[PDB]
Amino acid sequence: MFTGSIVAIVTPMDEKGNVCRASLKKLIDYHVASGTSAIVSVGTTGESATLNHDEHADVVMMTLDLADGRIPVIAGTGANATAEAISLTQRFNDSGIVGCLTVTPYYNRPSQEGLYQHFKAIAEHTDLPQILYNVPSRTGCDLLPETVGRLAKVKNIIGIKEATGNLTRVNQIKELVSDDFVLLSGDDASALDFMQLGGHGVISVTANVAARDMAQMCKLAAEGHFAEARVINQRLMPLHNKLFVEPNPIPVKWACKELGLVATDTLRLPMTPITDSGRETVRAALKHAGLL
Amino acid sequence: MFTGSIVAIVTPMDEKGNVCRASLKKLIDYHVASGTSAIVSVGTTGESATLNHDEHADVVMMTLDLADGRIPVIAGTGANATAEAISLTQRFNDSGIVGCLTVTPYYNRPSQEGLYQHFKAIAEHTDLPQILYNVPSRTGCDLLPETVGRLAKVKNIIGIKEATGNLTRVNQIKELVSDDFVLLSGDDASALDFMQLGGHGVISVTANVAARDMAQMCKLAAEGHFAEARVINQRLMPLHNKLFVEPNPIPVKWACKELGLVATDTLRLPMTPITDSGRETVRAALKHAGLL
Ligand SMILES: NCCCC[C@H](N)C(=O)O
Ligand SMILES: NCCCC[C@H](N)C(=O)O
Ligand SMILES: NCCCC[C@H](N)C(=O)O
Ligand SMILES: [Cl-]
Ligand SMILES: [Cl-]
Ligand SMILES: [K+]
Ligand SMILES: [K+]
Repeated sequence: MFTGSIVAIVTPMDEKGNVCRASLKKLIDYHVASGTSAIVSVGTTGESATLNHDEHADVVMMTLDLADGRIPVIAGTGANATAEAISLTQRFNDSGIVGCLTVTPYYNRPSQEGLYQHFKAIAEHTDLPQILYNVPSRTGCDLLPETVGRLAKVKNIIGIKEATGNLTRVNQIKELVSDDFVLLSGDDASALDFMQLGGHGVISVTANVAARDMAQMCKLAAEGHFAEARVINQRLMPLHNKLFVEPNPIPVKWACKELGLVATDTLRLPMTPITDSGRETVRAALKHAGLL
Repeated sequence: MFTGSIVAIVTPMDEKGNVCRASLKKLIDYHVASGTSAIVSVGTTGESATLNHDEHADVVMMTLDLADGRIPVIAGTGANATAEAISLTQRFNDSGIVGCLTVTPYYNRPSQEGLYQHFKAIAEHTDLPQILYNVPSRTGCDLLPETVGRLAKVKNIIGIKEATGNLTRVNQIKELVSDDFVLLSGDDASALDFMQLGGHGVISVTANVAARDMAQMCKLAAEGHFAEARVINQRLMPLHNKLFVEPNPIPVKWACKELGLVATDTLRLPMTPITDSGRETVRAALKHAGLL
């Protein structure tokens, strides 16, 4: 649903740069097999920026079809224009999607008031649960805990993906929102720490290629078995880091291909192919995790 | 024209958020009469993010039509997807614009090699001059001088809007490009310093409301009369700063309204109306500049 290991799934593409169904089907089966709790479709790692609105909707609907009720699917619906965010969201109303992941507007650097009005308006145009998403390093914008508190009062604003890697945010937000508001890490390297502080899970890039370990680690964390969970975290830490050796999702797409999970590691410009050095780095990280 | 005071023009809107032709005409006539070198149409200050592709093109074409040959128009054509950038550019080929201002992809954080391939691909499918645009605070991405140097070898890549406010970039870039390559400030508050170091002009937010003073300041700077330019700059400095007291273009649209240059200060979400405290700040800066 909205806890545990949630995969920020890649959009696998053929050499032409269009979604590859066979690869998408292989990935989804793998997540179902591995115990992944849910899939985020066409979020950041799914190359949301470079899919047009129709292409974006198609990938989400295809993911939902292929999941075939076996695993929940959350749609990426973020946009930096409120009217676009509303349109994208309306696309998935009454679709089978369990919720939306919606990022703070990027580039235009809205005020906290603007963030409030943006997300409130979006929530008002849907019955679907909304997970806010803060990632200042990508957006130029930082959704502060006070504003998260203000927004958590909206009935269908139910959680946040917190990707700052600033762990003080966990308890700053938790103090301002109801006990059923969900706190999800958006930073693999700090996600276990985030859970140890009271977070409920992670929207993970690492989970694309270590789905079983990620699921197990989040289960252990949820049970309060943090020392056990850390053994797994330490095995995965090189992946947590080196999957960003080059811009995400360049490394994780290559890793998927290397593991036979997808047919090609093709991306859309301005993402470009992994370097030879990046290949060796990511391979060593996979070896360390015992995946290769 | 790619030197001197270039205005990063507002997209004046009515109360419903639709482009106001009468207000835009007034602004263009003001810039013609006040000595502005050129108009950037639908750039960052023009709310590029919240205009759809069709609306974007409409504003550029309206701006050309109204300019009626009296002032050069540069079109904002930036996108975080290389396909979108190319498509936008194709709409404006043979339109009458003199060039394009194209920002580094935002949100997806491409590598330097990605930036290279993005801008090379855009430049390839047009004869129009391209001005690169670097603004890490908005994009999450920093186009480094090394890569600017590489790109400058492409025939129609002819300049950069450098909005870091990091003044070391001026001569780091200058050393790597030909004498013909234009270096334009994208930070009003450091723009005169930027020109004193070798820069050729400024793509200015302040120029929306202080067009004549900006024009004179930049001419004095081009002539090496830095102490003289600095007197003007010091009267404008409150505005250079306070036009960002709330997210651009909120303050500057309000200021335009206050001077009678536009009918309404309306924006599109996620921009929201100026606060009262913001009104007071901006008003005081306008008075300091001798404009009210
Ligand atoms: N995936 C939907 C369309 C994205 C449009 C644009 N590239 C943006 O990032 O906002
Ligand atoms: N102005 C063209 C359409 C823009 C699409 C999207 N809002 C972006 O900022 O990239
Ligand atoms: N108008 C579309 C142009 C094609 C660009 C596309 N991004 C590519 O990789 O080829
Ligand atoms: Cl995501
Ligand atoms: Cl601009
Ligand atoms: K709520
Ligand atoms: K050139």
